[PDB]
Amino acid sequence: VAEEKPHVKPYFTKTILDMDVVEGSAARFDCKVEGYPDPEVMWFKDDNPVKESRHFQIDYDEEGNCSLTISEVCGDDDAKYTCKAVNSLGEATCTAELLVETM
Amino acid sequence: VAEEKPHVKPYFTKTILDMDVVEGSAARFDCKVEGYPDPEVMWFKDDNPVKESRHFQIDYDEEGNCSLTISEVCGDDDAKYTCKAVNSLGEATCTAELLVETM
Repeated sequence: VAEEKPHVKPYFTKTILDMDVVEGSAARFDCKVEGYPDPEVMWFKDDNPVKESRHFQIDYDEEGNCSLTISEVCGDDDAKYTCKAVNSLGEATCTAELLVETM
Repeated sequence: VAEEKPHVKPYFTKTILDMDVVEGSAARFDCKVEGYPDPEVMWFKDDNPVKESRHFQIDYDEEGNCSLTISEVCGDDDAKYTCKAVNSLGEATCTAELLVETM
């Protein structure tokens, strides 16, 4: 006797918000994704894919908690960020901006 | 560039609690399951499988919200209920009792 999750396209329960940050400091974008089969997630920086690095920390829970941490924000980090969640049935996206503050 | 959820055995963020109910009335058991690949869920009534019926309503979200609704509780419903969540890596179970109250 066995129940399986329902089929549903991806959706954000929480989306990434616009943030301002001081040069040198660190910034984190937070979202939370729902959907099944569990979506795949990709981050973009200005139309460009984001590859995980020392500057770009990305994590993605079993709970759907998805995140992007920028370690010491530079000028080059000023941009519009995107999270695309996709699965068999669809796509969901959210976008936000990073304004690298200069003192 | 694509991230997939982490591999993790099933686990209950919330478990079913013991409940008392008046004959005739309705009762609901609520749990919430985490894990990936998303677990399969089965309910039992006293060591016995529970097949969805008119008396036994079962629902299971994409969010892992899992539930058992008994429509008009009878004497035959007095028992110890169980939710077993299983996936490639393991099992999780929670148990509760239904005490069918007589006035």
